Amino acid sequence: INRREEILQALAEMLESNEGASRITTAKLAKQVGVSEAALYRHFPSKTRMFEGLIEFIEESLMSRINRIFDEEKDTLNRIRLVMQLLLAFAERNPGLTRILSGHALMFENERLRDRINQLFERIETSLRQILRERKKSFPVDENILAAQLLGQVEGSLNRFVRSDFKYLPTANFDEYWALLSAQIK
Amino acid sequence: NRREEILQALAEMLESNEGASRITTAKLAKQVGVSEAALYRHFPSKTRMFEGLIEFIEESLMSRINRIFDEEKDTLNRIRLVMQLLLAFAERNPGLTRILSGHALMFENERLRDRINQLFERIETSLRQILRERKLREGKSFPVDENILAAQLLGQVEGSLNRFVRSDFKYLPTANFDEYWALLSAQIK
Amino acid sequence: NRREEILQALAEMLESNEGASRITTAKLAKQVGVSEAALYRHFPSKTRMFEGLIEFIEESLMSRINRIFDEEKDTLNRIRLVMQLLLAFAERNPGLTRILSGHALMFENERLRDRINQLFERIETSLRQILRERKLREGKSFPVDENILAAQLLGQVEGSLNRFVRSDFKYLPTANFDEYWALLSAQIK
Amino acid sequence: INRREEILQALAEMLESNEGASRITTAKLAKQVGVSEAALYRHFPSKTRMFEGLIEFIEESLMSRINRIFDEEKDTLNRIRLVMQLLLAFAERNPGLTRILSGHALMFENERLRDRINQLFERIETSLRQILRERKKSFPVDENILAAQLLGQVEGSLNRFVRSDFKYLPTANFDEYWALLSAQIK
Amino acid sequence: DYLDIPAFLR
Amino acid sequence: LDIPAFLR
Amino acid sequence: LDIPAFLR
Amino acid sequence: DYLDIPAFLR
DNA sequence: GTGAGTACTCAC
DNA sequence: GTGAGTACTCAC
Repeated sequence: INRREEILQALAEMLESNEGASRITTAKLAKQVGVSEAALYRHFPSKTRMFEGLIEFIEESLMSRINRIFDEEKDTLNRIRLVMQLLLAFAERNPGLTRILSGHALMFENERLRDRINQLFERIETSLRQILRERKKSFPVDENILAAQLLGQVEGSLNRFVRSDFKYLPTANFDEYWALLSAQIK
Repeated sequence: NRREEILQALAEMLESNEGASRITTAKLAKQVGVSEAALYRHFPSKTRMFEGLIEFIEESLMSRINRIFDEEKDTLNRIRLVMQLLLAFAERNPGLTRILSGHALMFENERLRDRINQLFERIETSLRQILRERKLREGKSFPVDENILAAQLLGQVEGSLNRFVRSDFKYLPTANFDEYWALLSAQIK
Repeated sequence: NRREEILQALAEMLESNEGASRITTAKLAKQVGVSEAALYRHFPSKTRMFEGLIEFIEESLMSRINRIFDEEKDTLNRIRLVMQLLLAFAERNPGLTRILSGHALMFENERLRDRINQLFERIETSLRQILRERKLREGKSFPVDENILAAQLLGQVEGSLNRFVRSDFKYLPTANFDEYWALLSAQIK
Repeated sequence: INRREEILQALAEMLESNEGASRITTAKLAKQVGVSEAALYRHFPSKTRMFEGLIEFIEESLMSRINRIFDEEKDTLNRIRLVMQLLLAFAERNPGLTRILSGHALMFENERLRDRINQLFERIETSLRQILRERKKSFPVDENILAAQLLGQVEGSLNRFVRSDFKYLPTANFDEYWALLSAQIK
Repeated sequence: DYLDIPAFLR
Repeated sequence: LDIPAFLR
Repeated sequence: LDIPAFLR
Repeated sequence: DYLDIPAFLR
């Protein structure tokens, strides 16, 4: 709530800087927070649980808004555009957390955390499929195939954002991408 | 001879479930069947070992991109063959795909990630050059700037590579490429 | 009032399977239901907490040894009652027996082990004094030196205490004391 | 065989000194051996395995000799005397290892090691029972009861040896103890 | 566009 | 004698 | 084109 | 007595 | 073989 | 909260 949040904010700050390209050790994290390593463990059982805190924010932030789009916006193409733009803009507004989404920051941590990220992408892909299936006019392509292509474009954009040290902005080319695609998926 | 046996071992480990974690010199030495000391008689560092694999990646992709440019003159066919090349190379080399996607390199000298970034730049400028020749060859361009299209195409490929790696190699990069191509072609042809 | 609640908590933990490992202040604080800080308002250290329990052990055993010496005048009966006392006290206080046997004290200030050694010396001299009065009271001594017999008797007791602790309290210290006594009596009476 | 043995000999040396009353850390052990902490781990997977090395010596040393007494010495009382004297003399000749036998040194290590020591005492008690049962003249006492009393005397002697900082020698009073007892178990 | 984009860092 | 148990 | 596999 | 008493330390 | 680390723990 | 630790690991 307070000290617990301070620690998570410190972790996200490091993920966002150059330090995010390397292991965030308890020693470096404690120094960023301005406390001893031991103090960290009064608020979290383990570093894995600190990352889980960030992952829970990503999950809830994204899925609550995707469900809202699904429930509140009526049109198929409109729904897809909003879900895509939400993902790209969320990443752009949260560079450090994108290093978690892309899996790079998690390489240093227990693999079950990458499993959790895989589960989130499957949830997003499921939403995409459901949105597409509700159009049934038919698509020039399988709904499962299109959903996978759409999320693939997002994943590649996130990867480019991270590997470029946040130079290649994920939203930059989305309008052109969507103009091209939407003219064909009718 | 022993140098390439070390590289072969590293690639085998990268390809297995081991590739999802740090590949230690102790583990590598064991996979090879020698002492760690022996390893360090052929390479000065782990980073130089990874550079050996990156060299194979660079030469494999760039040499074939040049071949495509030289053998095939149609713009859209050039694009299809380059995208197919990146996707199929990754599929045929799962472990090396962990290097391309950056995940296996997280444990190593950062200069290796810079090297992969440079490879992607060489690939992206290649796609840009291919796209730009359409205007002269066919008297037609594209509905968007060539720089944007090349970025979008390489991004699509990078997404396929990430999905391949995430899924522990279940989501094959070339899956449904024909359908993707048919839709892309309809968008830009 | 809170002081004795901390001692009660420590003894409960010593008595459970927890007693086979370090009993941390974090764990103790939790068992009590307060913060560690609260603990340190009643005791300056863990060692002083253990000293609280050792005090109960010392007073319990020594007061009763004196009672036996004062109420019972027969030498062999004195011996039987003192051995019975040490064995039954341990059985009735399993957790405190980990302190007597030294095992729970391995984690703590060494001065606590010195304190238990001093208690055993007070007990052993007591047995020696009891044995030595036989010559005047009955005009008879023993087939071995009183110093040797007292050491052997306390050693037998220490063995029972160790076995009790080793076995996670399955081997009760008083088990078959009558048979042991009958054999011992036949040896020295 | 060489470096592995050097480490075990260093551990037993520490167990035998004042350091044996406290945790033997990898830092102190390495310094005793004259190597880095990391070198220890080239010869053992864990500190628990170093202790297991000592325990294996105790087990084999004692049980091979107890079996030899059982098989080679014919008389009941003779067999008991030798097994008792073996245990006490082994302890006296190996003070550091007695801290393992008594369980005190093992308090700092994983509890499965104390389980192994319990298994050794049960093996010894079993030998004692078997020796006694073969006399059947009868004993003035149950064989199981006598065996437990005999081993109890040994255990108490070991405990006294350890807690006295090796001042109270385990063999010192054994002849008197055995003279007293043997006159009664006929 | 989706206006309500959460930002974790203050 | 009645042996005391510390655990009340 | 024949895609090369590094793993011989 | 049992003569062959093993000694671990040299 | 070893320096420098690694996440996590302890009593105070 | 924190100094000093704790067993064990890494690339070289």
